[PDB]
Amino acid sequence: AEPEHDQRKRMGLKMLLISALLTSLLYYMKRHKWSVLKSRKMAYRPPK
Amino acid sequence: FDYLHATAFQGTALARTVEGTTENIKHLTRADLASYIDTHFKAPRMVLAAAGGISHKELVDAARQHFSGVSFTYKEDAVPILPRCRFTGSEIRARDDALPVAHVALAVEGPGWADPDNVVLHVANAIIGRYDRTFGGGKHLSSRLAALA
Ligand SMILES: CCCCCCCCO[C@@H]1O[C@H](CO)[C@@H](O)[C@H](O)[C@H]1O
Repeated sequence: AEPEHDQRKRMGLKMLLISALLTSLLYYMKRHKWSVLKSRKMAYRPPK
Repeated sequence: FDYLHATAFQGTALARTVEGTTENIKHLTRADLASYIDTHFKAPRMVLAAAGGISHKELVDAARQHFSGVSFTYKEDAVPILPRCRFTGSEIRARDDALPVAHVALAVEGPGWADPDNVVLHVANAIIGRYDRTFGGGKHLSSRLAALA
């Protein structure tokens, strides 16, 4: 009912590893850029 | 430019305005001004310079006579070295949409007097140069940026 079976799972393996590795890398890169806005500090200094 | 330093060298000595704070000027005491002159206005750190129709020798004489500093210890004769200033890639945005025009300044850390590269850097700065509303040159100025401008 499904000859692929074996290959389908070998792929699923490769998928998890790359998926693991990649989600990580990109999570950093996303935080990296955003830091500029995350750390950002603002103050309201109306004139007197 | 103050704001530029203020953030470019943030956290250090260079990040301060020359005029100083408001609280300082409101409270600075006779003592401090005195102590400032005392600690900083010292012979080894001064330089009497002059140019025009004058005799180097006569000048040096007048000096020996009125610039009569007395140095006993090594302290007095030493020229202090200042604690380094850290450059920080950052920004400071002071917004007020009510002002007529906007001012923007962008910079990278420079080498400092000593380095020979300063020459090249000035040559570089000449290629880009500067411009402003009243230059007659106009669309023909050699500075690419001035043209586009
Ligand atoms: C974002 C996740 C991407 C996962 C990419 C995995 C690529 C699948 O890799 C596949 O593996 C099979 C068996 O090893 C081979 O027979 C296929 O030719 C190969 O393309």
